[PDB]
Amino acid sequence: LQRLHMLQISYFRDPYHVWYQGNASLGGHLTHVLEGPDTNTTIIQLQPLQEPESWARTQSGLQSYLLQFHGLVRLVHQERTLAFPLTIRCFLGCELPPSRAHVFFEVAVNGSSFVSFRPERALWQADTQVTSGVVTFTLQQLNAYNRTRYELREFLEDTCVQYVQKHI
Ligand SMILES: *[C@@H]1O[C@H](CO)[C@@H](O[C@@H]2O[C@H](CO)[C@@H](O)[C@H](O)[C@H]2NC(C)=O)[C@H](O)[C@H]1NC(C)=O
Ligand SMILES: *[C@@H]1O[C@H](CO[C@@H]2O[C@@H](C)[C@@H](O)[C@@H](O)[C@@H]2O)[C@@H](O)[C@H](O)[C@H]1NC(C)=O
Repeated sequence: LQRLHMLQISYFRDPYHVWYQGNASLGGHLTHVLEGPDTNTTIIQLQPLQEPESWARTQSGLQSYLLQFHGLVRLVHQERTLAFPLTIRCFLGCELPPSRAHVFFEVAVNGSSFVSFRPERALWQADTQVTSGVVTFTLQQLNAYNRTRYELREFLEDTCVQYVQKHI
């Protein structure tokens, strides 16, 4: 298939300080690397697939995503008390056959599947059998707002797909 996969590992020492490590692969080729603390994260395209204006917008959007991602983790901790240190893994992307696209967004915590995005209804589901205040609250937050439902679905089904179509 024609695919863009994105992987984000987030190392939280505490609610306020996170180290990001991640990357993206297009057609099985490493294309982007993400690394560093939340206050000065480095994001590069390894090959200049996007021109500067397009790349600047993409970088701005990624940074906005990280701000939202970190804000959500802080909120869950604030309301339900997370155990630190912890690592979060987000694995997401889109896959185009040789019109329709398969998209996915899976979240794991400390290496165990936690929640994932079901794009059919733009809803997050529990990926664990373990019941907890944390999973219920996180799902409630993720499912309460357009930004984490339909806006994320647009990113996967439109932004990601058009990126694969333009650059593969
Ligand atoms: C994620 O895993 C880390 C260990 O890698 C957990 O941290 C441990 O938490 C227990 C209980 O609070 C402490 O006794 C240990 O000292 C901690 N380890 C370290 C290295 O500090 C953390 O609680 C886990 N977080 C989850 C499961 O959400
Ligand atoms: C990212 O930032 C790291 C931390 O910055 C340091 O701490 C802050 C609080 C300020 O005192 C600042 O002046 C310090 O430099 C750096 O250690 C690291 O090198 C930075 N990464 C890059 C790529 O610049």
